[PDB]
Amino acid sequence: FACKTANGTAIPGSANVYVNLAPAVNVGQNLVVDLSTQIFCHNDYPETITDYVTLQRGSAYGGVLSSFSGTVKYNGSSYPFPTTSETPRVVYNSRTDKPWPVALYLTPVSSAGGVAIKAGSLIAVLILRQTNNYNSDDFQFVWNIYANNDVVVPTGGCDVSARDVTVTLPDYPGSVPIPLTVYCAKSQNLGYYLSGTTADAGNSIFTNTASFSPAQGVGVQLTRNGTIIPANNTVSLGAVGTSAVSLGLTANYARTGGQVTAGNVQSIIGVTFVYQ
Amino acid sequence: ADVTITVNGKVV
Repeated sequence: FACKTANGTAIPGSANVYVNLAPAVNVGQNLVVDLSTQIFCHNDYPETITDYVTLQRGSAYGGVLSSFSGTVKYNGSSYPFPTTSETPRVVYNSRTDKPWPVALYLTPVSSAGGVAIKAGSLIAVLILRQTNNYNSDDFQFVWNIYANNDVVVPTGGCDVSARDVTVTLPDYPGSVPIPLTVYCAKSQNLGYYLSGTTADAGNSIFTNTASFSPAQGVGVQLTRNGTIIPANNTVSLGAVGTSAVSLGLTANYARTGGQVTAGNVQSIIGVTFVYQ
Repeated sequence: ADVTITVNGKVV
């Protein structure tokens, strides 16, 4: 019995297994990683020995994800995660590589929140039990699952087209649309609000916080269909489903008072989603 | 915030 990654690299106590993730919202649970495309095992003596592999209780997330509960799909069936009991067995009865049919999910706890996971960091500590139908061999070992690429795991029922958006305005004056859409695994009554450092009493102009050679007299103002969106004011999108819906935002310049002088302009504006 | 928008501009 032996296992390898999607890279073909053999999985060796404990082993560090690096996998690629494509996290995503599903209905009622969010995918963290589908390990069935990442981990493959086989049987070295299938004509005389059948191998069995289970997921032992105590298997759980690690790193930034250790705070979240969810589920594990093991060989087509769902179990609480962290696991509280041993799963049924997967059988390996062939020399040909077969997937380790495991997918790790997260219970949605936000509207459209996300947790950044960087490459090289631990996402899960999995405990396996290996037996056979031939002798009394019964051993446990640990697989530490590491991310092999930078991702963001969605923690909500909805997800965005991008977590970090950089837009460039034309030289003053001028406007640029902000590319940003949202969708939900199932239909949700969804809204959003802006936050950031504002310059005016009406909280309608985000301050020019450019560090190097900043301009004077101007800030950034966002509109939606020609209407000013002030900070901390919920924009309703109505019911949002699986079809991507634009937030409908456009960036503009706006005068903050006094003489307008040459220099750089920058504003960092947060978007936060809420259920309505 | 769930998304961070950085808006860059220039006055010439």
